Amino acid sequence: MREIVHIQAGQCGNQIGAKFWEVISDEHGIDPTGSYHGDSDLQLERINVYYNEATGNKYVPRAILVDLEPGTMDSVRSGPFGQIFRPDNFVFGQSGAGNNWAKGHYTEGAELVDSVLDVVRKESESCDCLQGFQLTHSLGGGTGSGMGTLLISKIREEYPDRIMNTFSVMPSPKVSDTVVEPYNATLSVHQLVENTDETYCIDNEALYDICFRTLKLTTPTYGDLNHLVSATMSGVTTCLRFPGQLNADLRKLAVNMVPFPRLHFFMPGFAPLTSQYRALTVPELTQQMFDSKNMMAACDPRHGRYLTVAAIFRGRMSMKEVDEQMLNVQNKNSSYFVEWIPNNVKTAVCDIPPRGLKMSATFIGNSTAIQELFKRISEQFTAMFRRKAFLHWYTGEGMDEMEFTEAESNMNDLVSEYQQYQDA
Amino acid sequence: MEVIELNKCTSGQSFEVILKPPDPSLEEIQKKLEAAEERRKYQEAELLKHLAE
Amino acid sequence: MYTFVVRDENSSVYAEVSRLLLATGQWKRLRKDNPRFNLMLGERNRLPFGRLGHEPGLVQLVNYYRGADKLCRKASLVKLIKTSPELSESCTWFPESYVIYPGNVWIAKSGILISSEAHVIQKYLEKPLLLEPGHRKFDIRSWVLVDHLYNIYLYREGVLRTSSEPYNSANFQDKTCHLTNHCIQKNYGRYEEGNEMFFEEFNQYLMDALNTTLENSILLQIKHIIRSCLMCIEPAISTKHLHYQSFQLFGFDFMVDEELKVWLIEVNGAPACAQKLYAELCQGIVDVAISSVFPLASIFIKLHHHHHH
Amino acid sequence: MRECISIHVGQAGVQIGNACWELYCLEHGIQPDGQMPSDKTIGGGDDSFNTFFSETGAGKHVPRAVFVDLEPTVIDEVRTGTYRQLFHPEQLITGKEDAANNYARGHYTIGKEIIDLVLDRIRKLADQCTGLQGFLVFHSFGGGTGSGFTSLLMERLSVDYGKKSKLEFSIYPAPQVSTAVVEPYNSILTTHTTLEHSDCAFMVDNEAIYDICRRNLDIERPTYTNLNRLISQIVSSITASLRFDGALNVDLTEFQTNLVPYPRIHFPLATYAPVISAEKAYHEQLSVAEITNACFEPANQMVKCDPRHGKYMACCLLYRGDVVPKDVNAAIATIKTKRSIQFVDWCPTGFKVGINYQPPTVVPGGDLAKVQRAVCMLSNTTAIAEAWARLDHKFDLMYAKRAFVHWYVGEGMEEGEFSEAREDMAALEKDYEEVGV
Ligand SMILES: CC(C)(C)c1nc[nH]c1/C=c1\[nH]c(=O)/c(=C/c2cccc(C(=O)c3ccccc3)c2)[nH]c1=O
Ligand SMILES: Nc1nc2c(ncn2[C@@H]2O[C@H](COP(=O)(O)OP(=O)(O)OP(=O)(O)O)[C@@H](O)[C@H]2O)c(=O)[nH]1
Ligand SMILES: Nc1ncnc2c1ncn2[C@@H]1O[C@H](COP(=O)(O)OP(=O)(O)CP(=O)(O)O)[C@@H](O)[C@H]1O
Ligand SMILES: Nc1nc2c(ncn2[C@@H]2O[C@H](COP(=O)(O)OP(=O)(O)O)[C@@H](O)[C@H]2O)c(=O)[nH]1
Ligand SMILES: [Ca+2]
Ligand SMILES: [Ca+2]
Ligand SMILES: [Mg+2]
Ligand SMILES: [Mg+2]
Repeated sequence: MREIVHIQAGQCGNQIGAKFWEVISDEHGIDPTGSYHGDSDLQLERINVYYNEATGNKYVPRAILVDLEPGTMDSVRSGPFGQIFRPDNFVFGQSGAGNNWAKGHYTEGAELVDSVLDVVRKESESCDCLQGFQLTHSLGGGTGSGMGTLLISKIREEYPDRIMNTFSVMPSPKVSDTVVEPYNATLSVHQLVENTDETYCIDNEALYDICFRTLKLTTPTYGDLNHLVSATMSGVTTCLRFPGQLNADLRKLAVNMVPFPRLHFFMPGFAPLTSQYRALTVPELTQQMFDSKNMMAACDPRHGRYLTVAAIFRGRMSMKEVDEQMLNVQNKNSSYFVEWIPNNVKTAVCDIPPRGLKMSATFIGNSTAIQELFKRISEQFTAMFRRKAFLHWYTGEGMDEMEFTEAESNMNDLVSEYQQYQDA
Repeated sequence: MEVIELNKCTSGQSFEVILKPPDPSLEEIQKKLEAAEERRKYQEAELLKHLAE
Repeated sequence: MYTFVVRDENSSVYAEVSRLLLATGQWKRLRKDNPRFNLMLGERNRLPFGRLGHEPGLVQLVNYYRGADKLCRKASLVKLIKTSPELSESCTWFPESYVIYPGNVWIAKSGILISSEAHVIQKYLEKPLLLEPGHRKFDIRSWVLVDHLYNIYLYREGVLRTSSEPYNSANFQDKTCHLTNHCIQKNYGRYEEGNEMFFEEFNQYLMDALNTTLENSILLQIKHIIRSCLMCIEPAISTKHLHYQSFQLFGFDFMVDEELKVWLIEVNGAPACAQKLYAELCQGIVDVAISSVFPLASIFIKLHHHHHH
Repeated sequence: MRECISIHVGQAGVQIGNACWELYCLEHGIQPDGQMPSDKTIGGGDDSFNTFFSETGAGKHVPRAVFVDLEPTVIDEVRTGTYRQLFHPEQLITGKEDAANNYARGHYTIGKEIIDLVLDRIRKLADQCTGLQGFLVFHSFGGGTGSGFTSLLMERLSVDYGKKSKLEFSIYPAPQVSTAVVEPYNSILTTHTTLEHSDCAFMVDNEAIYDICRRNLDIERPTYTNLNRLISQIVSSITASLRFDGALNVDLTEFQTNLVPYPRIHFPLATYAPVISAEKAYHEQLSVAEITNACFEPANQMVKCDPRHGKYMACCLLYRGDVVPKDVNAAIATIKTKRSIQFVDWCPTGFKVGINYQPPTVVPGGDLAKVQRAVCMLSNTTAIAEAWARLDHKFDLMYAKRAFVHWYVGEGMEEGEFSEAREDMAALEKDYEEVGV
């Protein structure tokens, strides 16, 4: 289990998806044309996880770029690291999805899905040992949301034993393209509850607040939001992209993070938040990454309880000081960590730091407080759905109101399920 | 405290000192490995049946 | 900010320690089954000592010494005394006792039988010291705190748990004059409040009536018995070098005879304090047992003697 | 003599195997290539070291070892490391995809597709044996492979080799060096299914080895390399009687006779002294009295627990270095009067002593200093049940909520196997209480 297959779907999916390949390609010493120009052998030791090797010793990302319109995929190819991607893996329709889940899942995206799967099969075939699939998308638009979850369902049919993880960007009125986002998100959440092993709930509400309140950016662009997302995507892939004596694949990590199958929606975090000169001390990284203000999902962890935590520290620091600080927050805030999963906070350290920071920490929290995210989207949904508002866009593509009622019910069940373990 | 059964040799010695006196078959294993594979294959069938709907 | 748990709800002593800890701002209480504690105020029966000292980055302390039941049950106390050479069968301060499983007066106990006909059968003290005016029996209770370093701290305040009924040699069935317990009395409180004579008054009586002191006539023998008992078991229970640490409060029960000789009756592992003395003792348990191990931002007398021979 | 096959299962098993075989080579003067100059019978023999090594016509000394892991990366390091020539490729067996810390995946799913191959590679070693004693099995309680596959192997080895003895070297899980959260499940599952198939098992709590490395070696944050080199000293101590001339613990059957009167209660406590830092400039060498006395300090035990509150069924002192019987008897005499050593009524209160005059060998550039004399005490005490109580408590907490259970069921396992396995353990804890109170 070494090779991961990456799929990025829709505008958001391809935007954060591009930023991922930019950040890690720098970290592995790969230039915009795919040639290695590093120095440490640690940069090439597990390069096979995300890159295929080509003739002339070129490295090509194991990446598939999906969209229902060309606009954003033309922008990726023009962008800084656009040339590195395999041309055959650019799979795109023409008519778009108009921020419509139904178009993505049932009509327009149905027409394009099989050709995306042929490319997935092409990449999966020449994989010594495929550990799983990772996906980037938003849940609020049409393509990444509707088509991305259709793909996820298809991938599970053909590869039912492989791990499926997502970075799923959640919609928010604060950073909002259209009024129908809650509809699209609710339909998508139900897909993710059934068909993924881990979903990193990137909340645009939270990313905006971090940019506004804690970074002093008055008018945050999607670039400012995506900078925070890319640091976290780098963070959660560190322990697969490098050593250091940790012998874990996606399944092993999944086994240790997911105590119940439907409850696999994580609350990511990062320290320090940037947009520096003084490196942070280990106590600062620890207190910052556990702070609500640094959470990428707009939930208050004091309103729930942690099922599991993972934390991956980067940089040259004392592993003794890390153990001590991690034990310090647990033993001084032990009410918020469930007592019925002993030793639920686990930690790793990686010597290679990311570009620009002398030391950092990525936080992966499986907390029952994530119900607040789902409650918020459920309230936005019902506000419209009780008057059947904007439904004609969906019934026009063949959907019944029944399917909305079902999805509403599935998400309120998820919320109830989280509430169960918060009181246990 | 009696020092009994002293045995010596060129690489060492040993003694005792007393301070005071007073499985299933190859059928059943291959059977229940395969019964777990039935449940594994029935669960995968239930999934591919669900995804077919 | 240190953490503790409370697994004995009955304990009147550690209720007050629970309260005194909380009202500093530096001790947070946790749920009964939370494993991430600094301090365990534990149950009486089946305290899980095997689970202590295995939580990384937490110095763990418990308020019971494992193995200390061998001093506190009557059956095992008698067997400890007859088997340890440091105490021996020729022990001058323990009544002659025998074990049989379920002046020639005896007492049976573990429902109490005082007779010559007929658990442990113990020699009955036929001629005890009798306080006047009253002509009445008593027993002395001393509280002893053994900390994590095995310092043996005797609390300066003890108490005489008095009988109110005149002592009778012929009449054994009437329990109120022979058995001197607090529950059995409740003439309940004729001579002193709740049948409790404290050390200031009892010293004064010995001075006035017998021309001697509590310190000389009695307390020297109490200090000898406490120290001899606990140093005997030190190897079996000491938590020095151990992955968790223990302290414990003991209640030693004594009888002083007519010739001013002190006798050990029972040692108590989960003792209750007298009403007046809770505030001072329970503060003393915090300073010496708990705060020594977990420092924040003398009422005891230390029992040590190194005679050379 | 009679041959012994070592089996190393999972990461923990393999990396501890490496350490032990590295050590065994230094002890017998065998070199990385496999040549042993001091051996004069070329191409064969029935010396004591031949119980652990076979010979070839070219003069190579080859471990009676099989390394098994469900993924290649750890055993790959044995194929490319300092002792690569030592092992025949057929001894090093690897799958592609690991057990993901899932007992059920190691036992049922991935176990099934590799069990017959491994037994075949074991049979290739058993056929080079004129009189096989049995097996030394090295693994973790916490890993999916270490727990799951080991228990399947141990079931089959009883069928294929019913006459032979099976010893375990078992790494008991410690949160301070484990990233697995489900180890309590894996440990109980594999203990339950392995119990009737194991004659004697030596548990090593990673917590204890870790603190011995901190306290006595001055290592700030101990690695697996630190822990393993120390573990292999203990293992060597235990196996030395099988590899050297002597009269105590000469075969695998004698470990069961000397240490295990009550078959289910086959978990002897190992205590080891002295552990001394090579970086320590001035070290005053410790005597027979001081190191024998150190065998009754909890801080030197392989599992932290309190022998004082418990009872002994058997005790064995294995000394290495400058030791003579009368110094041992004098040390035991002092210690009986100071410490609380209570035996069960039906067993004789006494010690079987084994001395080998060769002082412990230390790995060059290692953490351990050379010492004039060392000891490993092997005592079967009911106090070790403390480790079962801790493990069972953790199990109960998680299992009450069915936390993580779906991962096990998804690999074909039935929920009932959890409570069934837990009940065996409940009985085991009860068996220890009857004997010891
Ligand atoms: C701290 C440590 C190692 C002891 C530990 N202890 C428990 N857990 C851990 C750590 C992790 N556990 C995971 O399960 C994990 C999953 C993972 C890995 C890579 C990628 C993606 C992913 O969804 C994605 C999808 C699209 C684009 C980018 C990323 C998820 N990453 C971790 O860092
Ligand atoms: N002492 C010691 N313990 C180890 C070593 N490697 C892993 N462990 C411990 O073993 C447990 C994890 O099991 P592993 O042996 O890594 O797992 P595995 O048997 O390889 O099986 P899977 O990885 O689940 O397929 C944890 O408690 C680790 O602390 C080692 O080299 N030495
Ligand atoms: N050998 C003896 N001689 C004289 N009186 C005795 C005696 N043994 C017991 N007693 C009396 O009986 C009373 C109660 O008995 P004992 O002290 O053995 O049990 P107990 O449990 O009631 C004390 P506690 O509950 O305070 O620990 C004592 O207060 C004492 O006065
Ligand atoms: N964080 C982030 N969110 C985005 C980005 N682009 C779009 N979104 C969000 O995604 C949703 C719109 O989906 P989009 O990906 O544009 O639609 P699609 O192309 O049809 O899949 C809205 O909720 C937007 O707030 C981006 O680059 N970054
Ligand atoms: Ca069309
Ligand atoms: Ca030979
Ligand atoms: Mg858009
Ligand atoms: Mg492994």
